Amino acid sequence: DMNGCYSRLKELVPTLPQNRKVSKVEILQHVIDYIRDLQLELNS
Amino acid sequence: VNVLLYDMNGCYSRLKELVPTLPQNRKVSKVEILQHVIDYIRDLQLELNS
Repeated sequence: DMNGCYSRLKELVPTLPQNRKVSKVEILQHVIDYIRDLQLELNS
Repeated sequence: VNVLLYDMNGCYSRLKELVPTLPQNRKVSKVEILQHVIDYIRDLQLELNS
């Protein structure tokens, strides 16, 4: 469900804390930035 | 070279474009988008190091 996915994203993304609140938009912003960071880590 | 900030609508749009398993045209729910995002992050993480 939605809140399980958001919690998992906080666990997986190392720029987000886990147990203090973060806006869901700022969560997804960090997710986008982290996905780009990992894609670049592999390929130019 | 993107450092753009997105709102909620923009975030879900950008995630559909970033995540290769998400169709940019299909009628996917927000929870479905996040489920694909989670599995994709995990795959990327597993490809980083050994």
